[PDB]
Amino acid sequence: LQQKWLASKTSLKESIYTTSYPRLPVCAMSRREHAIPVPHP
Amino acid sequence: DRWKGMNREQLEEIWFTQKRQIQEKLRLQEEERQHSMDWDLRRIRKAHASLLHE
Amino acid sequence: MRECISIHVGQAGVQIGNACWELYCLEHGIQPDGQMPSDKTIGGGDDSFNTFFSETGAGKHVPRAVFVDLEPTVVDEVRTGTYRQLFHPEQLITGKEDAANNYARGHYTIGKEIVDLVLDRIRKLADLCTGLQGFLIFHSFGGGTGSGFASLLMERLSVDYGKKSKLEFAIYPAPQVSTAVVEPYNSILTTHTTLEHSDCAFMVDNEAIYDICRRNLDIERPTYTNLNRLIGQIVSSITASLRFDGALNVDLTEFQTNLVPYPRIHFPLATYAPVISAEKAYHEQLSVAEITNACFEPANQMVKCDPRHGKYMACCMLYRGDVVPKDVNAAIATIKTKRTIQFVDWCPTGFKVGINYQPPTVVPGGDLAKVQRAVCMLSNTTAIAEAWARLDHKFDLMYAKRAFVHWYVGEGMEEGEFSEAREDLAALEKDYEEVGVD
Amino acid sequence: MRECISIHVGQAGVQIGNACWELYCLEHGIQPDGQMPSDKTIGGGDDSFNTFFSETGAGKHVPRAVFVDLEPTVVDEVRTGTYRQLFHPEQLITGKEDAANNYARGHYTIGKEIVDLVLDRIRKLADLCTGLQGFLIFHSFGGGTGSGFASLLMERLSVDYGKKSKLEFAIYPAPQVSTAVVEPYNSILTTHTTLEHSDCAFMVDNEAIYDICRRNLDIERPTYTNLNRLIGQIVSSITASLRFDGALNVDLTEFQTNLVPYPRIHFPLATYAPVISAEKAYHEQLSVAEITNACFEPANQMVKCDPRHGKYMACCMLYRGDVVPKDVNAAIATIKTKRTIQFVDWCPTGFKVGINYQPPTVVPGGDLAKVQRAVCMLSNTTAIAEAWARLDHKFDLMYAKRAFVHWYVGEGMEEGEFSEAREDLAALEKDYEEVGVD
Amino acid sequence: TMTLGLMRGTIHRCMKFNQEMYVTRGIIKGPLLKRNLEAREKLNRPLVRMYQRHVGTQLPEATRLAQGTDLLTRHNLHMEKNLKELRTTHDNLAWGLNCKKIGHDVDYDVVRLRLRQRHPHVCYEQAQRLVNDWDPPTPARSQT
Amino acid sequence: KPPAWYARLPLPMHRDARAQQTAEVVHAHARGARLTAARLGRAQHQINGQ
Amino acid sequence: MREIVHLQAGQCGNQIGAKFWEVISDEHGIDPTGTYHGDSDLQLERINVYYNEATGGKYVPRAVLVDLEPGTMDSVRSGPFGQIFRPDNFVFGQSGAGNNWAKGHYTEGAELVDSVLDVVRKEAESCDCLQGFQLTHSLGGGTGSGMGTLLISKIREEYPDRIMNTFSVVPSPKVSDTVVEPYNATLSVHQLVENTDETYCIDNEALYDICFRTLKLTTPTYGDLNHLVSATMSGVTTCLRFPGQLNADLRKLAVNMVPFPRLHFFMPGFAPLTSRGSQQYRALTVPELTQQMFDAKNMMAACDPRHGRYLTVAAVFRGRMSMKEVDEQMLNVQNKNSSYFVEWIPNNVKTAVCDIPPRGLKMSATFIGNSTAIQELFKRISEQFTAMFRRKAFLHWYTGEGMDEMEFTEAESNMNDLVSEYQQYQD
Ligand SMILES: Nc1nc2c(ncn2[C@@H]2O[C@H](COP(=O)(O)OP(=O)(O)OP(=O)(O)O)[C@@H](O)[C@H]2O)c(=O)[nH]1
Ligand SMILES: Nc1nc2c(ncn2[C@@H]2O[C@H](COP(=O)(O)OP(=O)(O)OP(=O)(O)O)[C@@H](O)[C@H]2O)c(=O)[nH]1
Ligand SMILES: Nc1nc2c(ncn2[C@@H]2O[C@H](COP(=O)(O)OP(=O)(O)OP(=O)(O)O)[C@@H](O)[C@H]2O)c(=O)[nH]1
Repeated sequence: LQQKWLASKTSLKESIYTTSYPRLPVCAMSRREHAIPVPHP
Repeated sequence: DRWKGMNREQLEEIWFTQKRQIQEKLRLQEEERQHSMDWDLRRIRKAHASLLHE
Repeated sequence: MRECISIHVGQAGVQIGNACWELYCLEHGIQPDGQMPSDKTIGGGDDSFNTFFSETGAGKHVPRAVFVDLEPTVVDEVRTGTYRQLFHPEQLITGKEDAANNYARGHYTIGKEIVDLVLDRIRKLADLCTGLQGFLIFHSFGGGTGSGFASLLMERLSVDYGKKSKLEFAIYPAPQVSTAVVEPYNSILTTHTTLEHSDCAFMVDNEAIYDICRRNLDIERPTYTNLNRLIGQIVSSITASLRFDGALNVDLTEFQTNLVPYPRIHFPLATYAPVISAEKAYHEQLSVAEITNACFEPANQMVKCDPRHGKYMACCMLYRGDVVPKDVNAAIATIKTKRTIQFVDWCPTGFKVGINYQPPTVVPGGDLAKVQRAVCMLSNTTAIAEAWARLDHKFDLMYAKRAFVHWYVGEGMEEGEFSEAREDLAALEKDYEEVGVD
Repeated sequence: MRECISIHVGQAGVQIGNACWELYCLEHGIQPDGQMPSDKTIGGGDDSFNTFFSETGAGKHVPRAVFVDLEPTVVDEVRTGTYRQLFHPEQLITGKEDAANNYARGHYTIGKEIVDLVLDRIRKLADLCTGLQGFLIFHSFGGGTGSGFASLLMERLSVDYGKKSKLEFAIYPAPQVSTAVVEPYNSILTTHTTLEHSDCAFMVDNEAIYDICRRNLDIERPTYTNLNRLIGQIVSSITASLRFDGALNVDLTEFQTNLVPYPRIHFPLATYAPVISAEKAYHEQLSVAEITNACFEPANQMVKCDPRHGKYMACCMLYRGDVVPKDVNAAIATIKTKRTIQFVDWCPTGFKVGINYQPPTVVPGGDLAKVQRAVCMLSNTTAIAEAWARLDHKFDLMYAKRAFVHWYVGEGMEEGEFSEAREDLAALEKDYEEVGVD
Repeated sequence: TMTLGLMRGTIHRCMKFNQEMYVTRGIIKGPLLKRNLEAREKLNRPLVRMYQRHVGTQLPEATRLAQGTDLLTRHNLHMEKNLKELRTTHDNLAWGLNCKKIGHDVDYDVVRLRLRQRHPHVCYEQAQRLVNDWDPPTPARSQT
Repeated sequence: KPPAWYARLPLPMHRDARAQQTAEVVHAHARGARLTAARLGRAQHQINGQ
Repeated sequence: MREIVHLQAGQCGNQIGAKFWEVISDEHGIDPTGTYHGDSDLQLERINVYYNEATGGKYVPRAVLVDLEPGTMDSVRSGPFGQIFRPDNFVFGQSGAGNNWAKGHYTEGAELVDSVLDVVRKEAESCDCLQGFQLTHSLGGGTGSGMGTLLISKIREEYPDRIMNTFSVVPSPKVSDTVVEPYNATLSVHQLVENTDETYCIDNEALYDICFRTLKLTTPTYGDLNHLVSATMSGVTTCLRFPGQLNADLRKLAVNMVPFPRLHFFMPGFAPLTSRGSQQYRALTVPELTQQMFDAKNMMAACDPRHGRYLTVAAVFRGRMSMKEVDEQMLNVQNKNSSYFVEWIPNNVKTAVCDIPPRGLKMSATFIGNSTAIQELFKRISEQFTAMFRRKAFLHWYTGEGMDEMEFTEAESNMNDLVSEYQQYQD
């Protein structure tokens, strides 16, 4: 509760799309263990 | 009769120079902006002096 | 091969497709640059992306979807985002004028000189495709721009492409909430124009989506980020059969063969069972039995329809994750023995099962739980005629008092088209009534 | 051998040939001085230049072209340019008096005393040549000096040498833009005079050239530099068969035999498919299929004609770059079987292919793309008659109220073959529909 | 003026018949896609030709196919000839409207200037300086 | 219900109806042939008897 | 792209236009000199709806100022933002109005409408494709009504395909200062409803009351009142300029507002009005907003629709909000107040949310109202009109101008029709 108390935004001129959809970390990415693995043609 | 096509090394040489071409195209804009705004500054100063004379 | 094209008509239908395409890259290895790491998956464009993305010799995955919009604000704004470099520039079909919520304005005034351009886009996408099972049409019934422009283009793509499937998805008008009183007018206009062309139309309502949010997800103040995420999960699940495999694999063609009983009516209902918070999933357990009960729990539907006021026809289960047929076949048998579950006597069996071993994944910075066993509850019931029932006694009022007609007759319509739809509707409920009678 | 002589008539036709020879020097690496590097390719004039340049014992690549103009300004400007040392001085045939946009003034008043001069140039060019398959005529229908001057010459060129080809290239009059109103006068004078003598007359229209540029090349402010480079690349592509070889080698004689069906009408239309911007070429890929769709896409034609309002007779494509016959013959098989493309049923096949291995290159200071698979689309259709149909109704009004006749009757004419011109034209449309009539 | 309202509705209904008959053309000239064409059992269904077998003449389905295409093309010509005339007539009525309206408006400002000088005040010179300019002359002459 | 199907001529849904208007004749000859297949098949059968 | 050209009419709009534009400039952060200080990309990108580009990053207001009295022009020109305005757009007359409607409608207009039409068409050709126009003036204002009725008429045939927004203030019901003001309003409103499509109705007495209700500062300036109406007028314009999922077009709004053409007169509603301690005594929540948004004291337009019923209601929400609270607030108010709407139309709410907050506050909104509360307005002017037309006081001037009783007959007869029109639809 104490940190949120400020409730004073720094960059108020932010579109939700920028806030909602920023660039996600690279290391948090899913691996295709069994997603129809067809290395052969 | 047997030529099987180019190699990618040419294609990498291909893709690069367009990246260049865009860059000098970008500065070509920007410099003209400078060239254009110079004319106004010349127009500003001559008009200013004209008001001095008036 | 097994690929499709997605259609996103209406600025309402573009942020949802944005989120869906954000979600899709979160399992396909995709970086925001447009390429993999040094790991070898690029080529002629043939891997898990080949059904979804187009990663040609250039190495950049080109999504197989087109975002069409008529107000440049959002589309230019998303053209400045994070994945905009992936998005093809003029696949992001923008516009400079709106439809004023007017279906006809979006169908007659401006759609003429724009559809030809997008017709060029689809053919250049159609030719590069190989199997192209069908189309994924994302729209909205109460579309300010989704309504009118879609109807013309779906007509145009129907006449030139009358054999492949067309998948329709629209936010259904809220039963009690109306941000615009002009919404019903165009909504019935959309329905009557689409009943004879649309293949499979799927509907959804945000209110009970929000009701879920503070019931089990326990969020009193969610957002579209959550709202867009969950439908993106829903469409991700139905598309997992293309991406992954399972004990048995199913395709959209089987869905349309098995879900729709009779012509005209093509309006089933989807539902995702394991909708729960992370902590609730943490110190509890998931198995087929309870998620089966949850997916058939009437309050878990995003649709305001009481199944006990209607009767079931179909129920399609798509189990994505680790499961065995034993408990599946055992649990459904118990569900058949359930007496509250009221299918029509016409159908002895109505269960379409799709098994997929891929465990559904979380999204970074997400809100969903940690799912190993998931299922999408695709079903059709007679408890839906009330949705068309509520809008007619709505609509018949305003048409009698002919509200806002000066607007529509102002830019070039007449009342006959409005007339046609009402008995078309009057045909719909009686058909719903007649098929409801056994 | 495989050489020709180029002719550039009209101060409109002089900057274009300047640009074309500028383009031509790059692929051969011609230094502006006039000589190769210390590399050994000079001799008696027998290498890639032997077909185009005359790099004789002097070691200076002398182009086999003649620039003729009636006003000294531009020619005196270009002879102060960069490659003026390459150009032969009196091959740059200059003038001091204009034709004032008048066809007959450039045909009677001054052309008499200069035609003997240029006839000296051609025969002195004729003697040094060996095979000299034909000639390259660049003019303009709205020729202030190009129209009248070339008319007498080509007549004199027809009578003395009727045993070889004459290739005609002019900017077609803009259908709705008219920078001159005597342009309909001199234009119809050119067409009727040329009909029985011109071997192959090819036209282009600038408006759609502009329309392409801000469509795909994305330049809202081009110039002749870009405009002339486009057409300069067009003539470069058709001359690549002379420059390099391919899987098969095709020649203008084959072009003539296989393009013109019957007497008079010898007016196909060229088109270049891979006209795309740089960055668009960057994150996208080129192959035979889509350029084949693009080449037949109606908006890619620089002449305002609708192929669905006409019917096809012949189509000649010049594949420059790396292609395999497998995708070529397969793609055209789809094209031949295409429903919309309405070939005349008189021709079962109408396709003439020219393969060239050499990839098309860019020019320094240019704006084109870097094409590995290019094609020039030579085709003739019945959708062209509307232009002359547009021409006549412009002329029939003007001529009835006989504007500017005092100008023409002033210096030695009257309205006589202004009449024969229109039924010569009226012959054209009736022939055009009769061949259209199956 | 009452007519000017009336024709629009006629135009609105007249135009609508045209659009779906172009659609009706598409629904009778195939989907214009050969490479998807097969899935609908390429016209002549394999079953039909193997049904032919002993053959002995064939189906008049091609005959109705030709006939149906012929009919719709005919109606296309009929309406287009009728359609083109309508816009020309409409604009003439639209143009005639403008001439009528402006005519009285210019004519209107005549009586009013008189009463501006009946009043007990006003004398000679005020009239003549303003005779040559009482309204900017420029009778609006469809100015643009 | 007013009687509507008389002739007019516009047929927005026409190919599909005609397609099934092939279905009766294609099956029609099949029924007749099997009658002949019936009489010929047994004929040889008991013929092989003696 | 679609843009707007503004008109400053009457001597009231001369103050209003001055305040309205400086609010926009301060909103967009341009200094009074005109050299924009690049700080916000979104407003940098959506200034072209109202402003063109001048040399050196100066943003020219595409508005027209018109008057007859030079002193008001000099005062606004000598103002802090007269420099950003153009002498090209300062069209004025060589006469004093006497604030005669007819003189401004027939006498002085004749030699000035030509000039202003050239100016606007030059400005019209300066831009590509307008949404339409908006005009700031007064219905009881002698010069503004006189020219406006002329100008709105001429623009109609010139461009009948755009938005003819009108911003007019209703004079004080208790006192009008101008005794011929009831004559002026009756004359204007005849052509107004015939020419207009949208009309904002504003009264000064409520503004004084609002100063009493919440400002609590005893003596304000009329510019402060202009600050309020500019803020209200700015709020509705925030939709077009700003991003966020709210469909902004006034036609998008108007088709939601106008079931019948005669519905042109609309009533505003604004966002938190805050007193001296309540700036830091307020817990800014959508409930207390929505509560304050539908307050019988929060209105400023004419009077209490408590006497009547609610035809159409639309509110735009400017700031960081969400679909759920605005939805439930609508559910709350619909259940709170169901019967006092009309049974003719339920679900009469139109909701829009602008995600971009203003400068100084975060959670804001704006409301536009169309309720059956105009009956008190034109019935009031009816008794005033009939009483003065009972004995034809102050009539010799207009006869001197060229006026006779006949035009009043249809002017009031059309007015009487609207009285019965407004009543019979609701009643
Ligand atoms: N699909 C979708 N709909 C939303 C979202 N947020 C709100 N909505 C609702 O969806 C509807 C969108 O329909 P329209 O407003 O007609 O969309 P449009 O036709 O593309 O044109 P616009 O009015 O400019 O948006 C609105 O009425 C909202 O009630 C969202 O994120 N996605
Ligand atoms: N070929 C060519 N044509 C151009 C160029 N620039 C403009 N044009 C068009 O070509 C036409 C020029 O024809 P003419 O004016 O008759 O040229 P001319 O007969 O040699 O003599 P002039 O009248 O002096 O120019 C103009 O009408 C332009 O529309 C260009 O660079 N090359
Ligand atoms: N600018 C301004 N106008 C005010 C103020 N107070 C009241 N008003 C009214 O605003 C109205 C509109 O101004 P205009 O239309 O320009 O005035 P007008 O046409 O010359 O006619 P008048 O009403 O006599 O001034 C006037 O009628 C005034 O009554 C104020 O403080 N400032």
